[PDB]
Order: sequence, then C-alpha cells, then structure tokens
Amino acid sequence: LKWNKGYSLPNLLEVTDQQKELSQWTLGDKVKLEEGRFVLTPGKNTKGSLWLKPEYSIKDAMTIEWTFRSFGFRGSTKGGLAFWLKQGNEGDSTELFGGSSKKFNGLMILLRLDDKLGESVTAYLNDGTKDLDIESSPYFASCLFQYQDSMVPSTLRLTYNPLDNHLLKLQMDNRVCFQTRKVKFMSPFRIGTSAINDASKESFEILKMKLYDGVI
Repeated sequence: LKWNKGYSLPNLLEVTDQQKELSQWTLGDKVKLEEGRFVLTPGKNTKGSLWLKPEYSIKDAMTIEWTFRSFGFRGSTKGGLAFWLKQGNEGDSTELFGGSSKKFNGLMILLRLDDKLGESVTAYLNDGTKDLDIESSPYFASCLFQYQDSMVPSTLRLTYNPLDNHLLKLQMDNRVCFQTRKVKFMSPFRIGTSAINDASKESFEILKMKLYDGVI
C-alpha cells in the first residue's frame, strides 16, 4: 500500500540534510536541488540526471511515479526529458538525453518535440546490441502530450506486472498513454531520469519520485 522509501526520492521540500536523505541517489552533471525541487538543466546547454544507486529487483509487480515539469521555454528544440529503466553493464556516457549511451539495454521513455508528432511521449526499447538513432530507430509506443512551459507539474506513472504476462501501463496525469506486453526483462535494473536543454534554457525539473513494490 505504501512506497518503498529505499527506491524513492524523499520529500524534497522537507530535506534538511542533502547528503543523508539522498544517499541512495546519484546526482549527475548539472542537476541541483533548488527551493524544493531538482532542476536537471539549470543553465544554457546543460544536462543533468538522477539515478538510483541500488539496482531494483521486482518481487511480484511494481509502480514508478515521477512528478516533473518543464518550465521557461516553449518553442523548437532538440532538448528533452527521459525516464529510464535499464539493465546493467554500464560504462558511462550521456549522449542520449544526458542519460545514456546510444547503445543500451532497456526502456527509455522520452518527452520531447518529436520531428513528426510534436510534443509527445515516445517509448523506446533497446537490447544492448545496437545504437538507438532517434531519427531512424523506431519507438514502439507513443502519445501526444503537452509539457512545455508549465508551472503545473505532471505525473508519469509506469505500472508493470510480470505476473499478468508482463503488462506495462504508462499513464500521464492519470490518462493512459500506452499499454504493452513487449517489455519483459524486468532481473535487476537501474531506475533514473535525465535531461538536456539548449541555449533557450528549458528547465526540466523533478518534484517527486516514488516506487511501490506493487500495482496500485
């Protein structure tokens, strides 16, 4: 019924000791906690990431909820915000939305201005044996979704139940974006988010993150 504190962000507003309360998280590149939320991309042409340090081992089912926003810029850009669920064998690199090597094993859910859909969520699967090329390489699922330049946060909710033959549901603001059974590897995996902006200074921000050891 309750969230796994070990694989969640603490209440960020209530954070008094950054070191202790975030000890399970790796802050990558330019990410900074400012006035109750993480700003992934606080400056012009910056990147930033939040990754859970411990790998997660699903028991029966799992729910991840990220609360995020993009503030300060509406217009054309190559920048975007990614949410990750990826198997091990690291070797760092941030070429893919401040978060990964073009070559990876797992799921990348991207909020960006897609050249053809516009503002959207697009979901990508890679198996570790290829270079994901955002233009060529296909997404397996998507929805149109307005995120640019809003103070009002959005919630991405990923539910996954291996016991229901790997049903994965992605909701945005409690509205279904997609459901699928094509994502199956979830063995332990790493959970995180990353973003990159450009000179227009889009501010990609994380306000909350909870993992639950079940479907809600």
